[PDB]
Amino acid sequence: RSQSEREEEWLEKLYKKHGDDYKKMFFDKKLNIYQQSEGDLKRRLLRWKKRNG
Amino acid sequence: AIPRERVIKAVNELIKFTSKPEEELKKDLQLIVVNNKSFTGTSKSFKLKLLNVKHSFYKPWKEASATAVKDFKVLLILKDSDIKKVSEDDLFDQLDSEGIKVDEIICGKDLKTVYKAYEARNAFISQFSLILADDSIVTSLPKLMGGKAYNKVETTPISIRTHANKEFSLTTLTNNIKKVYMNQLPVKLPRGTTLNVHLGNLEWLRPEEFVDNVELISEQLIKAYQIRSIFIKTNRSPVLPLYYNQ
Amino acid sequence: GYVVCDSDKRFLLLFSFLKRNQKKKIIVFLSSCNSVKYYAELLNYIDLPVLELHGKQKQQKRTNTFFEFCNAERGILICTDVAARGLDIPAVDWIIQFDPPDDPRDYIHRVGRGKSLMFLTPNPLNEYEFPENKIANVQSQLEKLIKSNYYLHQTAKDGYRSYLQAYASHSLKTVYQIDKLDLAKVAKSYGFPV
Amino acid sequence: KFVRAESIVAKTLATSREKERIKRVSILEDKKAKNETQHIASGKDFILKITEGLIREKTTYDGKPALLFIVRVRGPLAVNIPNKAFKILSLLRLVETNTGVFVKLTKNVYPLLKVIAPYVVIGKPSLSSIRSLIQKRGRIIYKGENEAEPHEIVLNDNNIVEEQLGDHGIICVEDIIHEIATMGESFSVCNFFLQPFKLNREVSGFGSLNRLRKIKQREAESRTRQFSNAATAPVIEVDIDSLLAKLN
Amino acid sequence: KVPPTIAQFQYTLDRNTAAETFKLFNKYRPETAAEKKERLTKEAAAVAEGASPKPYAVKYGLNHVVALIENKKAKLVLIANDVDPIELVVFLPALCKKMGVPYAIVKGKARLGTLVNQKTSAVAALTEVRAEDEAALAKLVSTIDANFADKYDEVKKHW
Amino acid sequence: IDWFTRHEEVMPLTAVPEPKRRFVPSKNEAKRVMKIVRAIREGRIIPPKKLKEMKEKEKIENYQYDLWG
Amino acid sequence: EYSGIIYVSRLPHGFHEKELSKYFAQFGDLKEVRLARNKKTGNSRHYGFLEFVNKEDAMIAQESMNNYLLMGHLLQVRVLPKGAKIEKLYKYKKRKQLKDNMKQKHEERIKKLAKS
RNA sequence: CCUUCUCAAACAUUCUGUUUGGUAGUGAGUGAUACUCUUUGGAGUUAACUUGAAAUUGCCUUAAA
Repeated sequence: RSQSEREEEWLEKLYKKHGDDYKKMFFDKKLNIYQQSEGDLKRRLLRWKKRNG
Repeated sequence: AIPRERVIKAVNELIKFTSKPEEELKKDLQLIVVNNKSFTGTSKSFKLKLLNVKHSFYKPWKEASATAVKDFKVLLILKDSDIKKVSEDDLFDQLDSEGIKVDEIICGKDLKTVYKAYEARNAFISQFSLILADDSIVTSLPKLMGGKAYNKVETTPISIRTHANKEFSLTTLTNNIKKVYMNQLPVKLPRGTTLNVHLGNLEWLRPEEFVDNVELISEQLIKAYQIRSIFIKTNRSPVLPLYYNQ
Repeated sequence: GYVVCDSDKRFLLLFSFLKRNQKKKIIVFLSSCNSVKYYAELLNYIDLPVLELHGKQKQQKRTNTFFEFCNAERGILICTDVAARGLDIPAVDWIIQFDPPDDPRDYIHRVGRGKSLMFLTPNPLNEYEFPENKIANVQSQLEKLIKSNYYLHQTAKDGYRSYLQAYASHSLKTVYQIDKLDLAKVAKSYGFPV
Repeated sequence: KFVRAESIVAKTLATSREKERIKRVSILEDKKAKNETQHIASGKDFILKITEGLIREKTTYDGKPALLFIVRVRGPLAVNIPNKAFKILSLLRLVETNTGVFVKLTKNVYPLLKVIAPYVVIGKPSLSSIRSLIQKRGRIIYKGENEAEPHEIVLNDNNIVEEQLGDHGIICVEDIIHEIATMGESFSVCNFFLQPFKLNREVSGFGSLNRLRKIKQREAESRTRQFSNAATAPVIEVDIDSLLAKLN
Repeated sequence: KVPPTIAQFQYTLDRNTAAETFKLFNKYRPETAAEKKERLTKEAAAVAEGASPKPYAVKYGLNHVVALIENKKAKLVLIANDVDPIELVVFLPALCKKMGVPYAIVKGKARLGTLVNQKTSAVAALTEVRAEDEAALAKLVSTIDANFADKYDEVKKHW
Repeated sequence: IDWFTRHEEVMPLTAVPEPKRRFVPSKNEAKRVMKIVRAIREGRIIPPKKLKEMKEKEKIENYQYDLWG
Repeated sequence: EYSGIIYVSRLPHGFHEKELSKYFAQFGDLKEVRLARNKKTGNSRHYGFLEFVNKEDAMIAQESMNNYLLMGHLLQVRVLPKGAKIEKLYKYKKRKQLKDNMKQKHEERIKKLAKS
């Protein structure tokens, strides 16, 4: 089970902007539109870091 | 030209008068009152004479507004062409490089539809302190932003050149906003004979620098205007005769 | 000793007294450990560098970060009545208690080691004045902000649900549920009191 | 019939813009003509053209005499015209909506042209649009049988052209078009000879399509005509040629 | 003879106030089926190749409105008088009076339908508003409370 | 006699938490777009800008064909 | 009881005696109307008095315009008690010898820093 | 149920500077010592603040029916 094209490209935007600051990442408004928790974003980034860098 | 030493004896004796055992404005507001044989007597202008100043009192005003209660905020009024063109991120990228910061840019539209209520307009305007306005619409504003907003010297807008010979460019505004911010001081022009120059924050203006600001103003007033009498005044002190023309 | 204020602008006055006083080691005392999640989360998001102490976090997480205040010079922490009990720092000047305390009797005894004022609508030292038109107009900023994030909306909610429970679970005959809920919601800035 | 209170204020406040609007223009071109520039807005003549992406080529105006055809429009909403605009529109006899006239643009004509700008639309026409206007609409106020002149009726003939004007070389209706397209000396006499041009209105009806086509076209006026309300407002020119296809 | 909670209707909002109510309400149309569909195809054509805030509209379901009053989220509530089962809406003016949400009985059910992309609506409410129309909305609230509520305080009585 | 309603209400009649679905921009329309993305990925649907281009080539070519021979 | 003079208040900006006289002519014959204006600049303080000649006709108007929403803000209107006539709302519109004293005044002023 | 002066000039250009001109207000109310003026009549002025757009009287036609 992989992730979608938009999801991957959206995660690229978050990683390049903040890095690994999940608190800043979920208090962000422009990139993290759907106000997901720290646990949601980091889990999806872990899956992203497996397929990519 | 005025002597430097009377101004030093003017400012530091007011440092005495301010060092005594509303208070946000009475202690803090260095102002200087200028008189004329009839300033602009027959026409009710609203321009702001942007007096060239060597050393800013706005980067000073930037800090102490964080320590005091009211936030110093900067407005830009634009026409329709530019707001659709330019964001705050482009402003922030080329003004935080100094460290000045446009909080809100406001269209000419927004003054008449989403702040058209007198209550909300007074709520919107009275927050801000540096009101800047692009030249195409500067001349339309007292219908828009009300007459109450022109009673102050903060809230009255400043015309600022944003067009690079008939066409707008961001480069034109970016160095011009710095020009008004750090180098310029407003003063209005009543059709009376009395005029004050609210010079600024008495917590700032290290008073050797303050005399540099006062004397430089007196250059740009005596050359541009006939004048009668000049007075420095912390807010309702005894008035101090600095200069005496005849 | 105290400052008389209505429930609308109780929080709005507090934000004024913090911004005007930004050099001194000052302490607020609030009731709920749930509540000082809320007032900490606003002030870092309306940008005052505050500190936060409450029961809902770990021990050395609480301790080592409380340790940062004790060696500091400037800033401010927000803590509960309970977690700060027994651990007064002599390096402090303002103890403002927002709430009626846990024990009102034994509260005066814990002063004398630190200047005090409280906040009360109907409910030694003197009061202070307050010029009423000086409070910060951030309630326009906050009402947009309480609607936009949902985390800040949730923590506003728990900061309200837990505020009034503790207000009912108190000792005194004076401090018993007379207060109108139209205005305590405005201390946490709602349109409707949840 | 009864008047709602909404009306009389809206009419008040709109005309008391126009009472304020032309006052400023009447002060300005006074100071432009009398040449007392110490405090003016602008120091020259402006004519802007609006055509098609919706181009706005603002121009100057030299002294070169040009030919303008002006159509009466019915704008704006609640505006009883003041005394100063009753006159110009009566001296151009444009008191009926959807009625046109050719005039010449001089530097005597241009300052009065800023008066009536919100009430009409102006512009430079083409020779086809000059010609196809006249040979398709044309009124001649001339004597009837014996008594009743004011039957304005029709440019039927070329010998009625011989009758009234005649001696100025005015021999046929095509020769009139020479006197209008080219600035001739007897241009004003033949301009006084063809008094209106009763253009039709575009929408011209109520109905199914007609309600919709009215709404769809009414907003099109709001783009192709802007009301400047400025002291040195430009005079706005539209293409007459595309307009006359809508009006002939 | 009519029992007072029936014929609390028919004593409806007058000519000018109703006109001004629709002057406000017609600004806040829900996006129609055609308009919504074309917008999403615009979104499909754009987002597939290469942000928006919450848009305000009127709220128009009976269940949705009876939720919103007592939530409390409703500010103005319009109520049609002509309803096939009258008992569907008889409690609703009392609910608004109890929760303190400003209400107005409007005349004509199809009149509500026009502003809402439906045939009939029986009830319509405006929960939230754009900032420019906020002062106008609150003025209409006072206008309706002066005309409707204060004139007909005795509407709970008299058969 | 409007007896109970004279005492005007204060808190809402429920206490239900309000979900995150009433804040971050909505899934439903976001799901619906993704489907219309899917269909144009499969090409079942043309974008509206090319449909004008389908109507630009069409509808000018009217009455422009032989009918007798 | 109620009298003839009316208290039309809360008037929209741009609504003067003429339109006050014109619109309230529609109810019947009207006695006399003013509108209270600022003296310094000729603009309105948004409350004005008029009188009908028929005391019947007055409370016709009050029962028709007491909360009548009119381009921004509803007119509040009042019949008045007996007597209490319309009074005084005037129609206002937008309406080296020296060097001796200044030499005196420049030297007089220096005493003030010595005063404080 | 109207919707409000969205830039002119001059010189010099770096891909924009310098200079000049252009803005006649919702109302009410509070209020900090100074400035001028003429003449005791008050006039023009100079900080600041409040406020639901608040208020109880200063001597043209097709936007037709």
